[PDB]
Amino acid sequence: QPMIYICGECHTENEIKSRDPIRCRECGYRIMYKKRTKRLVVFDAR
Amino acid sequence: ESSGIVPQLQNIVSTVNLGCKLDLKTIALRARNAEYNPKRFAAVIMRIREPRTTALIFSSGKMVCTGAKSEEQSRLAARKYARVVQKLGFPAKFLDFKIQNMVGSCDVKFPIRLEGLVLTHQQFSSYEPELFPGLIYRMIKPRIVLLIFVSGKVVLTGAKVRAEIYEAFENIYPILKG
Amino acid sequence: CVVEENDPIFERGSTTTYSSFRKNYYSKPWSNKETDMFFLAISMVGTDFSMIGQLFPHRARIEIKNKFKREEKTNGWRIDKAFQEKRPFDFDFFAHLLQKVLAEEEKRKQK
Amino acid sequence: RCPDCGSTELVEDSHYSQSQLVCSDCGCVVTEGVLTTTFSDEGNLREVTYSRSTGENEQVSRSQQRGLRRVRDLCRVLQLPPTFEDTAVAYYQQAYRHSGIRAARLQKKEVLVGCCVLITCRQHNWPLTMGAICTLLYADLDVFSSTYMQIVKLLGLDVPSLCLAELVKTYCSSFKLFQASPSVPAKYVEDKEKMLSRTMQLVELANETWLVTGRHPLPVITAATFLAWQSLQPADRLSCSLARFCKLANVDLPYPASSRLQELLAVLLRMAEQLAWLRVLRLDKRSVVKHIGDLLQHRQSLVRSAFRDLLLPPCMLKSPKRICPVPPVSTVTGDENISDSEIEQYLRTPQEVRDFQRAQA
Amino acid sequence: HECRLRDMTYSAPITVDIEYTRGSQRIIRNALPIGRMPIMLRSSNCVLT
Amino acid sequence: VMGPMLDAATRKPIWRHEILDADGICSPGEKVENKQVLVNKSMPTVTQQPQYKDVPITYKGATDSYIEKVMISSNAEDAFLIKMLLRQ
Amino acid sequence: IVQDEILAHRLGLIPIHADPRLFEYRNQGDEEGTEIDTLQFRLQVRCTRN
Ligand SMILES: [Zn+2]
Ligand SMILES: [Zn+2]
Repeated sequence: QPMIYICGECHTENEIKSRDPIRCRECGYRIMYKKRTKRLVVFDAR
Repeated sequence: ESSGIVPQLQNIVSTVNLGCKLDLKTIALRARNAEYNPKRFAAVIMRIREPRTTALIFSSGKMVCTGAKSEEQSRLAARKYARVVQKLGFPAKFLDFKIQNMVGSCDVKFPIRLEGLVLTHQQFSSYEPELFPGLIYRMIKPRIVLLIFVSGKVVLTGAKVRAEIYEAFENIYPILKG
Repeated sequence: CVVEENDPIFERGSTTTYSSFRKNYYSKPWSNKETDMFFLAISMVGTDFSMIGQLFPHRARIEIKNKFKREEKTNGWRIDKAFQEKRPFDFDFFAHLLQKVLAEEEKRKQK
Repeated sequence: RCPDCGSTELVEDSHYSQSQLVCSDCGCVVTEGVLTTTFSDEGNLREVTYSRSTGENEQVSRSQQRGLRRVRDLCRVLQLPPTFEDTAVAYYQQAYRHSGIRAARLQKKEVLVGCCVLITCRQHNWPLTMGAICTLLYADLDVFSSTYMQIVKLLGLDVPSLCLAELVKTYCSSFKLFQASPSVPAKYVEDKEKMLSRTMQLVELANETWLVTGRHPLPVITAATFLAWQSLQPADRLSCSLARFCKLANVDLPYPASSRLQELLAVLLRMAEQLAWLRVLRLDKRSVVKHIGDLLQHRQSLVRSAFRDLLLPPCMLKSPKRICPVPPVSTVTGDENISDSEIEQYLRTPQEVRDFQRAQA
Repeated sequence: HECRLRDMTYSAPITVDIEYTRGSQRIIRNALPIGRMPIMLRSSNCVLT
Repeated sequence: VMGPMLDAATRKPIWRHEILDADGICSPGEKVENKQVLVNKSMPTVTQQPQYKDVPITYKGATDSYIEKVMISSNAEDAFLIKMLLRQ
Repeated sequence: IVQDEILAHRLGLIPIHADPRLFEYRNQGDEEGTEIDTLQFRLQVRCTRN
């Protein structure tokens, strides 16, 4: 299963598997965020 | 589906006991090709006209014949050494002769990825290019330690009979080919 | 106190260093006449390296052993012929030949 | 199981800050209430380690303690994390369990410290050169390698291979061509990221072209970074030499680095011949440095074609017509011996005996 | 900010040049780390200034 | 980090592991209720086969919270630090 | 960057020009909504460089 993440400075979609050194291509920044979910979320305007 | 290549034995090592005490001083004094230095080493080095042979004779009768190319050649060399010791004036005998180790060499005639080989057989191999250029493999069905080079040459050691080295090479050939 | 007896060395970079594995041996090669007289000494004595090193002051016993092993591994017929031929041990003429070899190497260094 | 209905549907459901293992079928409370500590209770419980509570650290000799302290000192000097320190001390204790290493030489145990540190460093994919290990360990490479082989054969621990890229990055960080220092002018100063990427591409090319296999990796790394530094500005660095670069960078020049550089330049010349415009230009080992970057753009097909038209030592590529000549089998054994003439010619004559006695008197 | 995110310390490597005598031969070192000093934000050596 | 324990009856994650993603880490944008796990962490008990026991990071809260971001960093000790930013 | 709850609150504060007399109150529950008592407004904006 392709797990995708986002770099802290490049903001590029990088695919890495489990037990890998957290890194991003064309850079060396070590902050990797997770993309927002695709599931439907219901919010109340109250 | 044989490999088609046969190794060549370059050394045969065998220990043999004479069964009697020896006087290394007189042995070295009454011989021309005798090499012995008690302060340096306690064995007399005997060399003969066999194709290649070195005997490390000791005072307890134990002597190790090395450098031979076959078991029969090693036995002939050991018997010649025993005859020389007898002619030197000692009751030497030829008892307890058994092949202790044999070193052989072979070539596969194609390059081998040492990193791939160690990654595939780490539990049976060791690769440290910073120390020795050859990969050291230790197999059990062969009962043999092997030095494998990138050029395709493999040196095998730690066997007792030529059949062991032969089956060792036959088993390791497909692994290196694959 | 050290009165400017030594000079500071700008070595041992704090970053990293590598290995050498080869320190001291650094042997010196032989020559044709030296090989001939070495074979003569072999025929005169045998394989005992102690006497050979004693009679060879300018060459090390370890180098002599290495040369003998190389000859045994490469030129076996020469060793067989050397063992076949025999010569009684000579001391005065051997010292004269040693002096001749010293003169020859001096001339080589001059060249 | 449930004491009432016998069902095994026991679920731990906390009901308003009340941990309770309750059956999911009938709701029968099996167990309820858990005994925790409180903060003042937690503060007044003192932290005592297993090293003291279990009973160890007392059946240890002064030699083992000195070895452990040396391991810790070297780990702190190298600035390795406490996890590395713990792994190193654990491996040192495991090696000390054996008697052969226990009753060994002082140099033997020093090299044992070094090899345990090296194994701990390798187990986490961390690059550390054995040369610096020996330099900081007060030992020689020969005995170091001998004891390393002995201990690895005695133990049989996993020995991960030294990754090339990590060592490349570690050695590139050593060079001072990143910040303009008083000695090095601004012309020699080059970009860090681009030069590191170029060196990584060059060392990957060397690894794929059978240049690092069998040979020391560090000379190849030095040759690759030198070629990268020259290619980033071929104009001002056409006259600079390997020794000059090593002197400028304050780095000990490896001996085979020159040979690795020559072989890599030959490979680059082959790649240029494979390319069209370069093969028309007819470059050489001195003018291909400006097009090395272009060689690395599509090096895949170039190396493929180069292998189509194996890298082996120069001593083997000299037209080996008779590979491993078959020796004549000579199994002539006679009956049991030959004669006594050889025995007599081996025996020393009285004249030679007296001459030897006079010489060695 | 990266230090805050990664739960590490924002410090600089303390280096020194020293000279000693190993075997009565003076050996000098131009740069050797000895510690790490936590750098205050917006200081002279801070990256924010 | 273990993946979401899917229920074989409905082929969907259980109510506790509902907010977890494919990698076992809760994804941003969803709502977190009381007694729900955020990271399905499992650690070995030995320190021959390793025996992992689960120690998930449950969310203790009276009201619901929404995950804004999930940062994953790696320290020098090969340790993965995961920080989830809950908003109310 | 704006929070989801703040965005929902701002959208709720936006008036609708629909005539309320033509609609009815939604019964208790029924989140799916029916044609008589619901109105759907889609908002899809993707910002990109010019
Ligand atoms: Zn990035
Ligand atoms: Zn029940």
